[PDB]
Amino acid sequence: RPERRHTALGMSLGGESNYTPTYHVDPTGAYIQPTSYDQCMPVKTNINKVL
Amino acid sequence: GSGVGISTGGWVGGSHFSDKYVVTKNTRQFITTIQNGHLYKTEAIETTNQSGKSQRCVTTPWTYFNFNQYSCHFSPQDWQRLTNEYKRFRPKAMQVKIYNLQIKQILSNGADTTYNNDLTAGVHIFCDGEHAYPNASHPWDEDVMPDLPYKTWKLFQYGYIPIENELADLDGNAAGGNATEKALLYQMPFFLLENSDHQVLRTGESTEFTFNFDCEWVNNERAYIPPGLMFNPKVPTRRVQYIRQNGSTAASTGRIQPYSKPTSWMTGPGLLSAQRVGPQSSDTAPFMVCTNPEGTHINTGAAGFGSGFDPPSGCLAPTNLEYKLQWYQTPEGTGNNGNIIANPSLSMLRDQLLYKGNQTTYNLVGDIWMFPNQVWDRFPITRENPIWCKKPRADKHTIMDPFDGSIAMDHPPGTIFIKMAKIPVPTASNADSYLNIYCTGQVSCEIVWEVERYATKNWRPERRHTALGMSLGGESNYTPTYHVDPTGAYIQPTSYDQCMPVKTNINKVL
Amino acid sequence: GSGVGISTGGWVGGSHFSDKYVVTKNTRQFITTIQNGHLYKTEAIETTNQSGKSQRCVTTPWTYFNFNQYSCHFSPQDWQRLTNEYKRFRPKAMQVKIYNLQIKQILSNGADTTYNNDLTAGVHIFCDGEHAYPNASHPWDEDVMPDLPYKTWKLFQYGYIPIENELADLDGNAAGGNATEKALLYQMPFFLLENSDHQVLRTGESTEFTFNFDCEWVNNERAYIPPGLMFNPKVPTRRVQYIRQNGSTAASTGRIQPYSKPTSWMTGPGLLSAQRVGPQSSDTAPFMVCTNPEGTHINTGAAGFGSGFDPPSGCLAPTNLEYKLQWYQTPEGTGNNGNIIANPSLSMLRDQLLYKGNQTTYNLVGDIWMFPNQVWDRFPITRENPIWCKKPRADKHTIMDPFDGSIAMDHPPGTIFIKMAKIPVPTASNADSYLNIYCTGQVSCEIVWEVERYATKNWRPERRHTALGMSLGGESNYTPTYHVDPTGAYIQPTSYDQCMPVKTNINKVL
Amino acid sequence: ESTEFTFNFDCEWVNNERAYIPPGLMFNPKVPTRRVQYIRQNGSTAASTGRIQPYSKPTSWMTGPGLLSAQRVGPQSSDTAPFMVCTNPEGTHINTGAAGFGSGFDPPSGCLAPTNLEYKLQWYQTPEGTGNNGNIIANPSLSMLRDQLLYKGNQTTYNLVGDIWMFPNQVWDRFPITRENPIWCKKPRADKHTIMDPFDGSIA
Amino acid sequence: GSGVGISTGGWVGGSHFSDKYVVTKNTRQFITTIQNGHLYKTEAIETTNQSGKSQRCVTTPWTYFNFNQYSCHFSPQDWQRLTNEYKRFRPKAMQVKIYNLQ
Repeated sequence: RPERRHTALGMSLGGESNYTPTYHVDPTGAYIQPTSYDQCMPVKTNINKVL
Repeated sequence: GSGVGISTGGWVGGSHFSDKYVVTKNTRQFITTIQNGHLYKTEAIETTNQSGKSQRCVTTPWTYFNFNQYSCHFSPQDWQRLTNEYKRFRPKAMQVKIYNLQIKQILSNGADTTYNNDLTAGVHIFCDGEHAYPNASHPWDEDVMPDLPYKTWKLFQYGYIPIENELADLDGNAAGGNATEKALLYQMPFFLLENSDHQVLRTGESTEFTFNFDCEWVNNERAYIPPGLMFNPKVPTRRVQYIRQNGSTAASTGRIQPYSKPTSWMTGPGLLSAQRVGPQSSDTAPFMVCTNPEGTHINTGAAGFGSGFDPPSGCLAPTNLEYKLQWYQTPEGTGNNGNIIANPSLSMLRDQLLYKGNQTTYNLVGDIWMFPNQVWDRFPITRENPIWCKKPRADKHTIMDPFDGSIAMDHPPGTIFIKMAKIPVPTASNADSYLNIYCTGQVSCEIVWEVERYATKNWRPERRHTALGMSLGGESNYTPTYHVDPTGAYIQPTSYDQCMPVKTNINKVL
Repeated sequence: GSGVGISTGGWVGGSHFSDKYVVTKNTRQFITTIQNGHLYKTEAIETTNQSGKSQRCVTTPWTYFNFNQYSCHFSPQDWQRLTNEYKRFRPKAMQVKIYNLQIKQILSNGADTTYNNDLTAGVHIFCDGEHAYPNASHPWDEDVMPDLPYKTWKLFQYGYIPIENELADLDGNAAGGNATEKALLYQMPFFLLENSDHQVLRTGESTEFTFNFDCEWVNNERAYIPPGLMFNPKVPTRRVQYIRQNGSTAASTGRIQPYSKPTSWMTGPGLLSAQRVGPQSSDTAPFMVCTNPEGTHINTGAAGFGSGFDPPSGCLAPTNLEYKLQWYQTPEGTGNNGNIIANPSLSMLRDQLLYKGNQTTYNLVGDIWMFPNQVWDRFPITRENPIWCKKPRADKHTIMDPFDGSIAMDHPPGTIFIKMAKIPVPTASNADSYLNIYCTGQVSCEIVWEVERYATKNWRPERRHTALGMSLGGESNYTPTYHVDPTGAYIQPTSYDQCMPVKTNINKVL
Repeated sequence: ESTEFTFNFDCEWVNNERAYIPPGLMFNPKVPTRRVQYIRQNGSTAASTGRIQPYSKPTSWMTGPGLLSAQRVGPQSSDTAPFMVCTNPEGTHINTGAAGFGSGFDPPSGCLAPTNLEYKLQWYQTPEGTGNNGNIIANPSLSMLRDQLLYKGNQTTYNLVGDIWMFPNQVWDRFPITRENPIWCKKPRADKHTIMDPFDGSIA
Repeated sequence: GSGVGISTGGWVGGSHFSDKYVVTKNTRQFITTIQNGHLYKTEAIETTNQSGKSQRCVTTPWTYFNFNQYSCHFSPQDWQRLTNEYKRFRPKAMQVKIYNLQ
């Protein structure tokens, strides 16, 4: 089967007027921080390992 | 050693990913049977006959191996890893083996039937790599190798269309006498697979065929902006835009604005004008590619003669559902059940449009042809798409982009034909009775795929094909896509995104 | 030569004892059949449903060879001689051969069935030594190789648990919408044994697999005293014992008595607190090891999610029968019939206790965890115990002592999978009918065991496993243990001591 | 002028692979088991001996250690952690007690399921971040070697074991580190130490 | 040559992914200032003093480079590609350069 992967679709908009994605720069120049643990792209999620 | 009781080859499968190469091995269990009672026949293929659409094919005894689709060679895991980790891929080489043959006799007394292994019966196996016979494979056929390695592969009969029927219709009239119409029949080619030399194999024997591709790449990288935005909106431009007088407003000369600069690039070709026709029975496509030499007689007209060209819009935005490419996952699929519709891959070289402005406003250009400075991306193939298409042999041809996405090769992989060697039976009549047998065996296709890994200076994350992009199915609906129902049924993807298309994930600077 | 009519291998068996090595050879006659009609299926495993305990497994067509148990490799004579004459032993190397295959077709007309040998049918054989597929073998299964070399070995179907069911339960609610619960399903692995390459064998052919262990020893030597008595009661001690004031009695400082010196060593870990739960149907173990990630929905709770950890008391004295390890000799065994309960081996590193004193008296510490200076002996394995256990792949793990006694190996012997190659049958429908066959053959496991002989300065005799330690059984009850009933039934040991455990006979100075 | 410094690590791997099932389900539910489950008499119901069911086999593996018993204390100002690791040699004087002396050990639950938000690891992306603004809470990675629990059954039912210590046959995965986690941690210089898993996920 | 007016080193950055190795390069512009007026001091660190929690630290003039976090070394792209394509990773070697001082 397919496996889970960290995807940019796992991101949210932010900044002023809220059209800037995560990890991107606000019109003021501010860098949009991830708002959730999954936008931080943790390990031990994607790849499967037979026990 | 060799003989009955010594297996000819083992089972191969899996995939080995590298940086330069991907080697996908597969093995299936196939069954082929006596077709047409060992006869060649040319019969008319008739629909409900509500319209005069008809076809004529010559059906052989032969059956054939169709390896053309991605679903066969890649598992959903192998595909996901392919389209996530690699910007482009093509098939270096292909190796097919047919081994572990078993020819068994079918003994039927009343209802119950028994199976006895004769061991002296052979099978004919013929690979056409020169394409001297008409091609069996055609894109989007259901004859293709199965997805699941443990399913049996039932081969399909080989046939071909000797002539275009309505051209040969004989309908004519008393006034014309259809002389040019008979001339088409008089030269109507008839191909026997027995002309060529081919191998006859018994149970102990096997065979092997190797093919070497040379073809174009399949590019997995996405365009984030249209080629029209390839400029810098901060820098002013030197160009002038003169607008002629419109009504009251006077003609104005002025510098083009910095934020909208002129593009040197234009929309990839496609045709939105036409619409589908008629009932599901007749050929419905919006455009009909047909041949109508002078003097022949066509009574039905329209789609009776000619084959429909679909999808008509190559790069253009599929305004309507008619234009969107669509298929079924399973041959059991009926209307709206199990159908998958192509959706935007969100690649800006894909789903283009072109607007012709008048003085007051802009209007959609229905059909656009090849024009210089057109750039576009080929259809975002999924895992269920055909791999290749056979390019016709013709003097002249334009750029080859099949709008289904398949690669047009002038020498695709040869079609491997196989049939039961006819075992005659004594009969006092002319009834030319034969012995009823079938052959099952193990075919293994092993392809070497040439891949090249992406590299990017992009800071941000990129889209990837994820299993979270799947839906539940089956009975009680707790089984995911690409997984097996409690009954044993394999859960098919219900959406284009579950088919994991290319040209979605990886970004490419225009 | 090779072919039908030439046996591939002969029968091997017996044991050759040496000082350094013991080589135990065994050969059995196995039979495997078509499983699931050549399908993969994921179905719910449902109990009486008095409790919400449920399971979901994906059942394959494959069957497998389980060699894990001592009873298979050693006869009662070979075991007695092993445990009497040797202080420790481990499996150097293992060699499995599968030969003399016979694939026969099952012809059933009405009630009576006939068996015809086709000779062209193969079998798939696959050994997983990398453990890429889920492990088939689990300790204490009934699927293991038979004890008696003349009994037929019927293999069991291979299946595995793709997901924890209650985590995937779909139960949820209207408020939560079970998003994290679908996420577990969306990534639920699905393994096909057809992915990997494997061998296909006909009657003339055979195959062979070798394995090389590296693992810990199994120590047969007994502790005559606890590590707490490792002192000399005649010599005075320098230490002081201060006892705080208790009630009226004043605080007393004084030298510790010579006969009871302080021990630097503590009780091996174990858990006596928990007790078993519920009916025999549900999972009853005293402790439940479970996983409950946030956001998932569990309606049943308790043992519905999670697997029970038993025996809970690793080294501790089994206060109650619940804690004692227990099994059945024969799959026909029902409650109290043919069950064997583990008894004390009278090893003083085994069956330890720990008492927490207050001022007035001492009280039993219910559950003790890993603590420094803990020394203990592993479970005194008998001849019916599993040899090995598969250690999970995990970042961190503590000391590995399975309380069943088995050895935890991170790469145990590979599981050999075998199945009937599917022989398809022609059918006018989609009914995908197949030909009904089975395969019997001869498998021979030959293991090289690394042994080392004891030496002692003890003057006295030591305990040894003796045939006088047996009981009569069978009809008329004149047949001993490990012997054959007049009907032909093999008399099973009725007690733990007739199973000849280790860590009983030989003494080891602490 | 400039300068240059080179360092050579030798350390443990950071494993990115997920466990799809708990180690307790490592069996085959179709194959029967040889084991017996004896249940002592409970109330009226008599003691029953019987074969363990095929679908639930005993596991040889146990829950990774962690501590759920403690709870956080006091105002945000003082050290709030649920457990306090402190040193109090004899003869010294401590007036304040409690968390005044000692440093808090958090997150207390290493592998265990974070029953409450207090136990979940949490941080801020930006130093401008105040309460609930810009804070990120660790969530389940859906790895079955992670977020384990252990239930102690009595005769009638099962109950959660609050705090579990190192015990043999414990297997677990380290914290699912994100991109914002520290890479390493400095292991103290000490005579004895147990297994090193920092519950923040960093490498010691 | 060397001296004022000759830059000591250039800017490095990016990442090169391989099968065995990943080399993540980074360069930053740092600023350090006089701390404590060039003094060592041991002062009590006092909170609101609602509770008796207190701390004592000796503060140096020195400042230091902290490289410890993954966010520093990997971009979100380099991280995504790391965690999607690789089952395990560890830091072989580290090389720090301090140049172009002003």
